[PDB]
Amino acid sequence: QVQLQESGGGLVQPGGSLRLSCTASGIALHTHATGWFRQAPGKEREGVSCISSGDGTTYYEDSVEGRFTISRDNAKNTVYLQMNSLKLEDTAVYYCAADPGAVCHSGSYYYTDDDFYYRGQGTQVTVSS
Amino acid sequence: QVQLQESGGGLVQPGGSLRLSCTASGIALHTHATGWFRQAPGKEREGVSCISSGDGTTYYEDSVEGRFTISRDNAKNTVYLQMNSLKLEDTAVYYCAADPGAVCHSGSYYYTDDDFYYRGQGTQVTVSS
Amino acid sequence: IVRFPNVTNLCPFHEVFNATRFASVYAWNRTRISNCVADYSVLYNFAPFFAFKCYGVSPTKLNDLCFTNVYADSFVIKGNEVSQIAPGQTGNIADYNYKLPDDFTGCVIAWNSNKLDSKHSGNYDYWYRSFRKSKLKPFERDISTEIYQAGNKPCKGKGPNCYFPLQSYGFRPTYGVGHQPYRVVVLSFELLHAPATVCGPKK
Amino acid sequence: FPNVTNLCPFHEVFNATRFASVYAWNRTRISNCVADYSVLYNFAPFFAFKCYGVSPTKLNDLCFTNVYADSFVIKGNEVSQIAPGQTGNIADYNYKLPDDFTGCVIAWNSNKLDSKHSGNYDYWYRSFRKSKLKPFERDISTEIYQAGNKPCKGKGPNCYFPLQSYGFRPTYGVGHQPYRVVVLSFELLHAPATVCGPKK
Repeated sequence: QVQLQESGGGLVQPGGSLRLSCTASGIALHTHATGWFRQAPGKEREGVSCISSGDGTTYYEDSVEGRFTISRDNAKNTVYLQMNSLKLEDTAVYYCAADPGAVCHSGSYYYTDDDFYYRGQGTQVTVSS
Repeated sequence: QVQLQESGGGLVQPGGSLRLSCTASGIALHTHATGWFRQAPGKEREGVSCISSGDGTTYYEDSVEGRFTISRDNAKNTVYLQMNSLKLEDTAVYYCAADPGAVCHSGSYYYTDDDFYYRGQGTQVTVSS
Repeated sequence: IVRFPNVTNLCPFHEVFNATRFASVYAWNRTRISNCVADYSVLYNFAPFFAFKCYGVSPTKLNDLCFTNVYADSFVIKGNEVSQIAPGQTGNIADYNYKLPDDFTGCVIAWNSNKLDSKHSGNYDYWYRSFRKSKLKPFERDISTEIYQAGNKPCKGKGPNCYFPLQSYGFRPTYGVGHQPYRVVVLSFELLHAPATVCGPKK
Repeated sequence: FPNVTNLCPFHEVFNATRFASVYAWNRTRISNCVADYSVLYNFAPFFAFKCYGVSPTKLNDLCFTNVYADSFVIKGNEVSQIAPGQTGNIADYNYKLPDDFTGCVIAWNSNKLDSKHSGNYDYWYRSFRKSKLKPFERDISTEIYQAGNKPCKGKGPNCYFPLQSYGFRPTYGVGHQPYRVVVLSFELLHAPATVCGPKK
């Protein structure tokens, strides 16, 4: 079974930065479409970013525009989320998900509809104090 | 070239109120990170507060928290240290210094390391009955 | 005078073009049509086709000439990959899944199948092969599922370099036209190089 | 029959004792030499190698005519602005790339080199200017900036010195540590394609 594993998180302070990583085991993230989604407590899950299949058109949500950067390395088969200038309301748990095809923004469809096939466990990111 | 000039002081009583204010002439305090430090007579100098960049990430110490309210206005370019319910051991001379970048507690470094640029002159604040 | 032999049936062309579900691209279903009369009029009253290209023969001349050993094969592909089903093109489908020879005598028919070959939140029943050691020789089917090693280390199981070769087009109804499903039927036949078996409208 | 010589001064650019600041980014020209794109890989555990319009492994077997190279160091949390099509403090006031840019962008860490105890106050960046910056321009001038209605003459409040020094200490986090950034700007123009790569 193809599994996706995350790494990162910690005790970052406001104004700091982190790099979240998501590494696969059976699929090439250069032929699938990857993304990030988050869960603050007491809320419903909302997307963060996406990369399409080839080359990669990066899409970003309105809350995190300009601050976060999504990128993929095809040698280690790992997608990276470089988060810059984290605010105190950004504390959540982050999930990485993958789907076959250039699934982000084809036609009247967009990745906020949370229906990706592959998914993972999640890593806690907190920022406070 | 760049000068930090403090204002305030006087003869206050326990439980009184005061608003110390040091005004930045040269540098601008929305891109620089400032804070307050004090030195009691016969003791070594210890910090009071900080503000970081422009967001505001107020940082207090255990011996000084619970009575200080740091604040800042981007209009008049003057940082304000409002005094609420001061005690009798707070008689000391206060200094403010500002360092570029979000300097206070942005990693393994807090402002305890007094390595600080733009050092100010000072204003004597005493309390008695 | 024209003499053509005794014939019985009308060839199973309706039975191929209108089935419940077609085969995947890596394992495309191939059928043989022989010992009947092949009327190419039932194909016209089927759909407003997206691509009807014939090589070596005109579409209107198809009833009054005849031939032998016709092959029909069917599969379901992505929208932007329809132009790869042609002699002399390259791509993921045309190099690893389905190759036509340079000297091809036949026709290619494609139409839209979104209302049937698509379900909400994914339709993961249509697979294609993306990783293969080498290119595919014309008309060759590879149903082999084995871990593909793209790294120096020999692969024992799914790993950062070990990739399963079959990926699944995720047909979804809100997609744009270029990612929508399309059913492709390719007819291949030989003209006047063998004794004929099927010809069509008798007299 | 010709033997390969003039292996280009890529080593003199990459391995230097110190680089220049962002507002005063030094730019060198590499021409009339053959460019071996193999000395770049055996340098460091690189942080970022991201670029558009040309493949990394395909750099050997094509040709250009005039490549440029520039070097500067930026705060760690702002490396992402060195790319076509973004905004920010660097991307609008200090260094802006064209929207149609061909060339590659390299970054790596320099915490052990460009930092010391009690702060390193010898790299600077520009914080205020009137308007935006056209691509590929250097603004050396150091003049006061008026942000309010009252004109400020000489020096005082509401008028600010436009140069601000990054404080570099080794105990900062990753986003506030120095990252040396080198950008190549491969071009092809009226002059014939001269600089190329070695072959067998």
